[PDB]
Amino acid sequence: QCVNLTTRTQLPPAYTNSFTRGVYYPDKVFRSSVLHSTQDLFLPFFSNVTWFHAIRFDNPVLPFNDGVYFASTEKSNIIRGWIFGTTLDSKTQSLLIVNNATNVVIKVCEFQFCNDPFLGVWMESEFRVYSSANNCTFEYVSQPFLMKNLREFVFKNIDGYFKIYSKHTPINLVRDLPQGFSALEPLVDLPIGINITRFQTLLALHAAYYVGYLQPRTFLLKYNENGTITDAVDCALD
Amino acid sequence: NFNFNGLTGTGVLTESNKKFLPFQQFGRDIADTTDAVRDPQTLEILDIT
Ligand SMILES: *[C@@H]1O[C@H](CO)[C@@H](O)[C@H](O)[C@H]1NC(C)=O
Repeated sequence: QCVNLTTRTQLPPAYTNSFTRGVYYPDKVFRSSVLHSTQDLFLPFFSNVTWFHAIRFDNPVLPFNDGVYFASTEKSNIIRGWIFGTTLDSKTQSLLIVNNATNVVIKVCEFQFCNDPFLGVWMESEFRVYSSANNCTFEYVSQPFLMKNLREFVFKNIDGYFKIYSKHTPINLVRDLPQGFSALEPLVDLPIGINITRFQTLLALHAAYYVGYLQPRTFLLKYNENGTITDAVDCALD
Repeated sequence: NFNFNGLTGTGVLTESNKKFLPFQQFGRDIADTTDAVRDPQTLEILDIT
C-alpha cells in the first residue's frame, strides 16, 4: 500500500550540529555524589549528527557505526519510526520500530520495505511501509514516548541485544540539538538477534531528523546527591 | 542470604530511607558497595546492613 513517491532527495550525509552532554544511564545502579567512569558506546560530544530534510524526503540508508542517536522536533509526531539492519532491502532481517495508537511497537523480521516508506494515516497502516514480511525473530510492545517538543533517543545493538533510551523536553531552537545536560531513560531491551550496519527513517504521510554515531569511550558521569546525572565528560574528545 | 531477582549476598534487613529515581533498581555507597535495594516486585526501598 506504498505511495510510490520515491523522493530520493539528494543532500550530503553530514551536518554541523552543536551537541553536548547527551548520555544515557549505563546501569540501574544509584550513586550519590559520585563521579562514575563508564566505558561504553556514547555519541562523542560535538560529533557529526546529520540533519535530514523531509516532506521532499531525504532518507538515504545511513551507516550504523557501533550504534546511533536520533532526534526530532514536531508537535504532530509525524515521524513514526526507524528501520535497522544489514541491508534493509528484504535480503536480511531488520528491526522495525514504530510509534502509533499511543504505544511503541517493535518487530524484528525480513520486510519487503518500500524505498520511501510511509505510515498510512482515519485508519493508520503499516502496509505503506512494507508489503509483507517473513522469517520473523521477535516482537516487543511498550508505553508511548510522546509529549515543538524534542524527542531524543539512543539506539544500540550489543551482541544481538537492542536497546533504546530516551528523554523528552520542549524546545525553542530547532536548528541544532539543545545544549545542557541530558540523560536518557531505558525504553526497550530486545533479543533481536540481527546485524545492524545500516538504517532508514519511517515517516507518516499527511518530518526532518537528526542522526549521530557512537564510540567506545570512557565517559565521566557526574552524579548528584540523589543519583541523577547532572553533567558529563567525553574522554579524549580533544 | 539474598537472591533478589539475581542480586545476591548477605545482610540484616531494615527499611531504607534512600529514594531511587525511576532509572535505578539498586544503589551503592562510596567504594561502590551495594546498600539499598528496590524490591524486584514491590516499589519500596530496603536496606541491607
Ligand atoms: C561533519 O562533517 C562535514 C563534512 O562534510 C563538515 O562539513 C561538518 O563541519 C562536520 N560537522 C561536525 C559537527 O563536525
